Amino acid sequence: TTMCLLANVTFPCAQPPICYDRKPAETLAMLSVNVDNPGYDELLEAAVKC
Amino acid sequence: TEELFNEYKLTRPYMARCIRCAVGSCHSPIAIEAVKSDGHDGYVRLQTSSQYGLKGRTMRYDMHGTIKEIPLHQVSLYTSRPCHIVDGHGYFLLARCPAGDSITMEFKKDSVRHSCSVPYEVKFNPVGRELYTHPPEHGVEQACQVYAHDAQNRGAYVEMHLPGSEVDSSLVSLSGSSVTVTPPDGTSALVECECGGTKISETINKTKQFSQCTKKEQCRAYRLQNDKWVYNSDKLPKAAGATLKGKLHVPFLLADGKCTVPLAPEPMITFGFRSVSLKLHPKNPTYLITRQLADEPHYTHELISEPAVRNFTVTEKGWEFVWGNHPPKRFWAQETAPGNPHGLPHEVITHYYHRYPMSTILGLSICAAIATVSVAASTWLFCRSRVACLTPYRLTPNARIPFCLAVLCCAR
Amino acid sequence: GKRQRMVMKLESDKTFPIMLEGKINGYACVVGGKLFRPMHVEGKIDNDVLAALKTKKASKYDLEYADVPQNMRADTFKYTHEKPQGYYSWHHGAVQYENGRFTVPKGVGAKGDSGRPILDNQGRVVAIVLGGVNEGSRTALSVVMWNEKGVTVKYTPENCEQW
Amino acid sequence: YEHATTMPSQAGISYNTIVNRAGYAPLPISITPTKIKLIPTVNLEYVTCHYKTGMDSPAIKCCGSQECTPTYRPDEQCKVFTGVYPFMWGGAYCFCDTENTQVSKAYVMKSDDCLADHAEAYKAHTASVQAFLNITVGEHSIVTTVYVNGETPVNFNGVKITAGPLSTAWTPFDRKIVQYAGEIYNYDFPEYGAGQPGAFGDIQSRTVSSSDLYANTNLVLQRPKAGAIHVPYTQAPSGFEQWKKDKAPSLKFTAPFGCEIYTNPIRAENCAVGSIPLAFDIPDALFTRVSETPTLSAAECTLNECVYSSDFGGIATVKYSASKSGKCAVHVPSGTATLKEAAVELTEQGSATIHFSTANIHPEFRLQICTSYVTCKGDCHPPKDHIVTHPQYHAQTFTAAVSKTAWTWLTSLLGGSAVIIIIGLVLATIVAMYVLTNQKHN
Repeated sequence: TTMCLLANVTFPCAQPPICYDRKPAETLAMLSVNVDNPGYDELLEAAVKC
Repeated sequence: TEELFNEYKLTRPYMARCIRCAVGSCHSPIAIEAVKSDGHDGYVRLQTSSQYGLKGRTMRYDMHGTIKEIPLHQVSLYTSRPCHIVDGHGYFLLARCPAGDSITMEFKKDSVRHSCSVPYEVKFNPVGRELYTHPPEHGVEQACQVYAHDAQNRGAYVEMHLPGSEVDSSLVSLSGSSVTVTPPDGTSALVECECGGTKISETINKTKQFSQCTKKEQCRAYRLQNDKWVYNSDKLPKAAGATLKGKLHVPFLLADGKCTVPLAPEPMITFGFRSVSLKLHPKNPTYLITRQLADEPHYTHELISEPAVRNFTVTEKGWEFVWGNHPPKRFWAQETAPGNPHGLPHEVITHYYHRYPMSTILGLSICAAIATVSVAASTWLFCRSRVACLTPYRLTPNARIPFCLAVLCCAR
Repeated sequence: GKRQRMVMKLESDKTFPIMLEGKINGYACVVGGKLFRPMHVEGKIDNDVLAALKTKKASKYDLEYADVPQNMRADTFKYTHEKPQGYYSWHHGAVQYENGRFTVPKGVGAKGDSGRPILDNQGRVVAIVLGGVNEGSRTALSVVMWNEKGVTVKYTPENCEQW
Repeated sequence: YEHATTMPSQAGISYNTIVNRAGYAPLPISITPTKIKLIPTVNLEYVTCHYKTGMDSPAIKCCGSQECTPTYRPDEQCKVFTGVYPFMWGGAYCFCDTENTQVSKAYVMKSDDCLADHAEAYKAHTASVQAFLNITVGEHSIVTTVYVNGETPVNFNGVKITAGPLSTAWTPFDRKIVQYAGEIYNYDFPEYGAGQPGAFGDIQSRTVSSSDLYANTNLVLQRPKAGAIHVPYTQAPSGFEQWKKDKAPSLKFTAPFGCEIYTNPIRAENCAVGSIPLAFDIPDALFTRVSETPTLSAAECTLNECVYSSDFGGIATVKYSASKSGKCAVHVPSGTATLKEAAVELTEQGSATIHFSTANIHPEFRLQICTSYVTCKGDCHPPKDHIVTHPQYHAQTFTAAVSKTAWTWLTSLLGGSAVIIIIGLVLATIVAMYVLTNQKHN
C-alpha cells in the first residue's frame, strides 16, 4: 500500500479527497509533492475519474 | 479508454518557435519538439506542441491564447516523400515515414497555411541481413522492434509544469489619452509598467484605466494560467516557484513485434577440389557471411548488391555460408585429388601433391638428396678402389696388367 | 774405391739432378721407359727433354712416373726382382740387405741424396732410395722395390725422415 | 563393471563401443550426443541506451540578475546569459534594453525506450559444459542430461555414467561480453565510470530499473539567438547509435570451431573441440553368460566395396558358422574403420553383411565378431564427389593414404641407396685387403 498527501494527513493513493473534474486547480498541487512517491501512478489513476 | 486519456485531458496545447514556418520564422502552433525514429519498418513518433485525440481523430492546437481544433485528416507531414499519420495521443503523434533530412508537418485552416520544418533526421531501419527501403510483399517473419500502436502505461514519463506568464500586446490599449488594460473573459492578469516610478499590479477581470504612462510601449501585460499544464519545454518561460507539479506517461513506446523480411534468390553452387563457387544474383543489397569450422575461422563479411561470383576454399575441417536471411549451409570436403594413386610415377606424385603440397616437395627433395649423396659416394669409393688397384701395377717398369684386374677395372 | 767409380760410370748419363735455385735436392731415375721422381723433392728437371712432359702422380707410393720416348728407351737402367740377401753397391759405398731391409752404416746421409738407385754386382737396379731413419749405429732405408708378381712394394720403417 | 572410454566432442555423429567382460557375452553401447552446451558464469555490470537531453525551461528576469543553482543531475550544465531581449508570440517579454538575464539549464537522462532497446555489458569466466546424451546400453535407450565435471553421475536401471572433464578449457567468450538485440558481441567496454563521449558507454546504468546513471556526453551550452527563447546546446552524438553503426558481425558469425552462440542463457552450442571421456558402472544383472548366446567358429572376411569416403563407403561380408541363432555385437577395436552396425543378427549358418567407413587406401583391420577376431583386407578407391554436406565419420591416420606403389617407390629408392653404399664399402674393403695382401711378400 502507499499513502499519498495533500497536507500533513495521510490517505491511501487509490482514494483521493479531490478530483480534477471537481476542483482542477488543486489536483496539480496534490500531484506536486507526490512525484517522489512510489504511488504517484495509483494517485494519478484515482485522480483520472470519480 | 478514458482512464489513460484523462491524464492528457489535464494539460493544454501551446505555441512555440519554429525555424521554417512557410515564410521565414514565426511562432507556430505545430512546433515539433522531438522525432524519435528507432522502430524498424518506418514508424516514427513525433512530439509536438499541439495535442491529439481531444473526440476521435482530431488535433487540438493553441492559436494566440485561444484553443482551436481540426480533424486529423487535414494534417499532413512528409520527410522526403509523403508520410501517413497512424494515430496520436496527447502531445505525441505516430506516423509512418520514409527516410529524410527533415520533417514538415503542415495544415491549412483558412486560406492561411501553417507549417513547421525542423532539421531532424528520419532513418529507415531494415530487419535482417538484407537491406531494403520498402518492406517486401512476402518473406519470413523475424523478431523486430517497432513503436507500439496502442497507448498503455509503461515505464516512461515526461514532466509537465506550470506555464509561465505569457505576454500580450493585444491586451494593452488606449483611451482618449490614457492606457487601458482589458483582460479577456473571466481572466486575471498582472501588469508591469515603468513610466513614472515602478509598478507591479494584478487585476482579476477588471478593465483598469491607468492615468499615467501615456504610451502603449510603457506597459507589458502578461496573462495568468492556473489550472493547466504545459510540457517542460525550452521554448517557454518558466513560472516562479520550483514546483514541477507532476508528470505523465508517454504513448507509443517501443515493443517486441514480428516483421516480414525479404528472402534472397538461392545461389548456384558449383564444387571443385577443395573449393566451392557461388553465383549470386541479389534483388536488393544482401550481406554474405562466411566462416570456416576450424581453429582459425578466417571469417568474411560483405554487402553484395550486384551479381557476383565468389570462389572460396573448403578444407576437410568444414565451411559455412549465410546468404541473406537464409539459414547457414555447411559444406565439408573429401579426398578427391587429381591423379591415380596406383601407378605411373608421374601420376602418384601429382596425386600426393594435390593432397599434401608441402610434404611432397619436402619428401622428394630429401629423397633426391639422399640418393644423390649415396650415388656420388659410391662412385667416389669405386674410383678410389680402381686407383688403389692400378697404382702398384703402373709404377713397375715392365708396365703389364694381369688378366683379372685388367677388364674388371677397365685397365688398358 | 773402385765401387764409387763404377757407380759414377753407370749413373753418368742416365741420372739427372733436380735443381731448385741452384740447389741439388734430388735425383730422378730413367728405367724401363719410365721416369721416377719423388713428391717432396720439388724443382726443375736439368734435362730439357724430361722437363717438358706430364708426370702421373701416386701419393701413396710416393712416386711420379712418366713415359720416356722410344729414342731413349735403350739408354735406361736395368731392373730385376731376383735378389738374395747380403751386400749391394750404393753411391756412397755399400748397403746391406738383411731380412728384406736395406741398412746403411752411419756417417753418411743428409738432405739432398734422395732418388739414388741401388745397384748390384751385375748392374741392375733393385731399389730406389727415398728416405732414411737412424737406428742405433746402422740406419735403415725407406725404399720401393718390385716382386715376382709385379706389385711395387713400398717399405717404410718407423719414424723416418724424408731426404 | 568399471568401463571407461573416450568420445570425441561432436554432436550428431554416433559413437559405438562394447564392454568385454571375459566370461560373459559382449554388451554393445551406443551413445549419440544430441546437444553440447557451454555456459559461462555471467555477471552483469551496467546497461546502456540512447540518451535524451532534457532541457529545462528558461527562467527570465527583466532588469535583474538570475543566479545559478545546482541540482546534481547527470552531466548537468548550467550557464547564465545576460543582455538577452526575448520575444513571445504576443510581443516583447521585457521592457528594458539591457540588464536582462536568462538561465539555460541542461542535463542528460535515459531514453524513454530503454526497457526494450538497450545493451548489457557482462563479464565471463568459468564455463560449465553441459551435454544431452542419447544412450543405448544393451538395447535400452534413455535421453540423459549430464554434467561433464569430475562428479555428478546419472543413474538409470543401476547403470552409472560420469562424463569426464573436457580435454580443453577453450571458450569462445572473452573476458568482456555485450549482449544486444539477442546477439552477443565480444566487445571491450569501459568500466562503470570510464565512459567517454562519442563511444560505447557514454550512458551507464547499473540495471534497467536503476535510479543513478553516469553521463559523460560532452555537453556545452551555447548562447541563445538574439530575440528568441530557446536553450541551445551542442554535444557529441550518441555512443550507442555509433556502436550500432560500427558493429563487427556477432559472435554467432565469427566464432571458431563452429560454435552456435545462443541468447537467453548466454551459451555456445555444438562446438566441436576436444574430447569427452566417459566412465560406466554397469550392474551384473544386465550381462549374460556366453553359452546362452551365439558362439561362432570359422569366420572369414572379404571386402565387397571399399571407398575411402566420409560416410560409410565400405561394405564387407563375414562368412561364419555359428552355434545358435541370435544377435551379437560387432566392433573394430582399432582406428582403421568404423562400423555402422554394432549388432548383427546371426543364424546357424550363412553370411553377415556389415557397413564400415575408413580412410585407408589399403585397409587392414582386425574385426571383432561375437567373441572372435577376423582380419579384413582389401583395397579402397577414391570417391568422385568433391564436397559433401555431412562431417567425417572416422579418424584419419598418418601413412593412411599411402599406396603400395608409393611404398615401392620409397623403398626401392631409399634402401637401395643403402645397398649401393654398403656394397661400395665391401668392395673398398676387399680391394684394400687384396692390395695389402700382395704387399706382404716383399
